[PDB]
Amino acid sequence: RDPLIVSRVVGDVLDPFNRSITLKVTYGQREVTNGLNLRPSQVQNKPRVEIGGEDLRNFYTLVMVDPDVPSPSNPHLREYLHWLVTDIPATTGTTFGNEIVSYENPSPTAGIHRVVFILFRQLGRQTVYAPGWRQNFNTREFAEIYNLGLPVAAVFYNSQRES
Repeated sequence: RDPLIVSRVVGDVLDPFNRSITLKVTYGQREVTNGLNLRPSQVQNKPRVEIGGEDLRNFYTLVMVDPDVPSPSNPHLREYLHWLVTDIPATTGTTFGNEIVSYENPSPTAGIHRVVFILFRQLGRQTVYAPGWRQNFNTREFAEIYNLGLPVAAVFYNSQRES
């Protein structure tokens, strides 16, 4: 009974997992904490992302998705892939990885959307293909294809139209 379960991030997006390494997502001066309400105008640019780790030789992949597109009550486009960064060296951040899908600012036009950052540990440096489009991305299926196992970290905020 914790925030990723209550919000159904673990459920809709992710399988059960044990958080193990640091994931810090910051937009300007605001740290993303689970369930924080952020305005579309605050998330216009990509946030700063720090990741943790133990073994320096490990690489990580970060996924940012929106499971509630176009709206939570009928999410037929889910998930919408907002950002994909691979080969992030242990204990660095997205600035140090390969950005294969650039950050697209989330701008919901119906209901409350969950915006989710998920971090996986790779088995090594690997080549990941980009999806041909951003909608109907599947994080679970993605993880299975690229041997990413279970997430090592995840965090999410809530976004909704200001108007």
